[PDB]
Amino acid sequence: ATFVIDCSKPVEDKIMEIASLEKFLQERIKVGGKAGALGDSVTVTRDKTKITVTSDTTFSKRYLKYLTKKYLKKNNVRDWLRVISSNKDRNVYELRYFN
Amino acid sequence: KYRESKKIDRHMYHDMYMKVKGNVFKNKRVLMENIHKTKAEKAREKTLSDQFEARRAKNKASRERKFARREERLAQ
Amino acid sequence: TKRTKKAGIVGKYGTRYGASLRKQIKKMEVSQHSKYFCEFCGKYAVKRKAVGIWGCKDCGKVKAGGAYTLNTASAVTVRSTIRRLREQTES
RNA sequence: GGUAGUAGCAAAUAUUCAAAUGAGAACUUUGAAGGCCGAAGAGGGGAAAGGUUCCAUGUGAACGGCACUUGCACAUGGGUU
RNA sequence: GAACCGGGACGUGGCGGUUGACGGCAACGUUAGGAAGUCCGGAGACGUCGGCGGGGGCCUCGGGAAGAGUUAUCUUUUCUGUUUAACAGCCUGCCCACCCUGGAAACGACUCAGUCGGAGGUAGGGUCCAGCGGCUGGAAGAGCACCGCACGUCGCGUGGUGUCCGGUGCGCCCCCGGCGGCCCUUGAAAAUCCGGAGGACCGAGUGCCGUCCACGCCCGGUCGUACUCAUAACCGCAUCAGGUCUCCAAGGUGAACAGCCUCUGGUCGAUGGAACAAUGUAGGCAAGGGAAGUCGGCAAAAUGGAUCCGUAACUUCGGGAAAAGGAUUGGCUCUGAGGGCUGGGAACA
Ligand SMILES: [K+]
Ligand SMILES: [K+]
Ligand SMILES: [K+]
Ligand SMILES: [K+]
Ligand SMILES: [K+]
Ligand SMILES: [K+]
Ligand SMILES: [K+]
Ligand SMILES: [K+]
Ligand SMILES: [K+]
Ligand SMILES: [Mg+2]
Ligand SMILES: [Mg+2]
Ligand SMILES: [Mg+2]
Ligand SMILES: [Mg+2]
Ligand SMILES: [Mg+2]
Ligand SMILES: [Mg+2]
Ligand SMILES: [Mg+2]
Ligand SMILES: [Mg+2]
Ligand SMILES: [Zn+2]
Repeated sequence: ATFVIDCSKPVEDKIMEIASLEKFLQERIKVGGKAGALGDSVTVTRDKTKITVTSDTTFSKRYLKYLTKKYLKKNNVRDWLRVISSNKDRNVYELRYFN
Repeated sequence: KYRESKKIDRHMYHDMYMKVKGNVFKNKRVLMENIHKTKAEKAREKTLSDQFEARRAKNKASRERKFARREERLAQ
Repeated sequence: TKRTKKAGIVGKYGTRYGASLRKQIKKMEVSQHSKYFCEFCGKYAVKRKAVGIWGCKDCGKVKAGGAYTLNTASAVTVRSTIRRLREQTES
């Protein structure tokens, strides 16, 4: 299971730090009921505008959405951005403004 | 299921059925234990009887052979 | 276990109506709810449907009998008398 | 007429804040909050009975046992395939 | 948009003529497959109570995805929705009922309870019956949820993604099946529909006689239909705390449509403001005594659920009985017992 978080728009808007989100996901993602135990089973990789999460075992997109929402609340940008599933790709999320 | 698998015969099945209706057995485990104990006791009794009859027959044959030998000695 | 010393079927009435009436109705209660031998099919499967009506569960024959018993005592006497009269007439 | 501006308005837990309209707002409408009915209901339909009370717009007087901008009231229209 | 019913008239195709079909040992099956006076059966068609079983809806648990709520801290967590009508075909075949083979005591089969069997069980193989069962067409094009572009005054505009996979039950509402209990109580009729007994009568050779078969064609009158159904739309002289038949019925606690709290839906409608005198109305408490009060223990208080122990006289033997009289009850962490499916001593995994 591979999932991608798209933050290209906020990155271009200079309101998001891809490295910060990658660190948050690495520290908070739970493997076998324990947080931060990514190791070989779960791998989180970042890019210029996209974050990719891969796990050998089955993974839930909803958990990634919940972690991203927690990060947004922590960084005090939840009131401006929301996590929305992309129309075409079924394994990717996007951060977008709502107004 | 036991009757279908031939672990028990129809007669023992009927007896156990009547006893179950009689509230003899509280649960699965006690019924299984009782069935196993009855089968083991029956097998032990059967094998003991067979051994006793076999040894009796062997002793009778030996006695007959000895009697024939003594009769031959007497005939001389 | 012996549930009732002597009441038996009339125990449903509890302590009502008096001992004598309960004892008197015990006979009817037992007889009308009992099974009776079926002469036609040789089975104990005759049950009362309504007062005076007795049907067999096995062969399906229905007989008109006593209110609370399959055969009243006077029925046998009537049959014997009729048989005697018929034999006299035929002879 | 006196009684007399007196007897009374007291069952069914409960209202509050801001705004809008209006000559006039404790009582109309919007939003927020705090409560109640708690599925054998203060919810959602029928039978009988009623007969337009249904819906829209407007409103002098009367009535809605205080009040009303309001309405099961009044006036004009519409509605039951 | 997609179906059905009743009636009418024909045309095409199909079906029968061994004049009135074929198949199965049988239960019976197949879209068709004669027939008039006369006669016969069934459905309509029926009480009440108890257990059990099946189906539909609801409730409930888990996973996948979509959106939302919380996020000082924790929460792969909390909430919402994740749909499939009539009707047509095929499949399936509950509990019963029925048919074929066979002939049973060492009797067996069997229900929660029963019950069944030489008047033919068990067993093996079949037929039929219900379905608010399954699949497909209807039908995703619809509905719902989510994500976008556009007019931005009047396009009821335009596009995409999903609508997925399982568990569970003395759970609740409805329907059905099959047993059992009760009666000195046995718990409607008719319209209408279906089936059957009989066979008078009836036709031809390349056309005739029939045909409850399929498709095609036409028509379907009259009246009611708004609204309330009630703490103001009915009656009670009223917008009266009274009276007036019935359908639906979520979560928690709990035995429980008890009481108490909550969700959907509804609603804050009972003229308002200030004070907190006496006397009242409704609701509590009260030291010591404990009915001395009073006609009278009126009123109030006391008791109360569940589990365990225990329970007298008398008695119509059924009861009395929850007699009387005693003990326990929270929270937290554990232990033991009570099951289903699959796989050839399987007493196992
Ligand atoms: K005004
Ligand atoms: K009826
Ligand atoms: K009955
Ligand atoms: K229908
Ligand atoms: K006929
Ligand atoms: K109507
Ligand atoms: K009505
Ligand atoms: K006294
Ligand atoms: K006195
Ligand atoms: Mg009810
Ligand atoms: Mg109105
Ligand atoms: Mg009863
Ligand atoms: Mg439940
Ligand atoms: Mg669609
Ligand atoms: Mg005939
Ligand atoms: Mg009048
Ligand atoms: Mg409970
Ligand atoms: Zn008989």
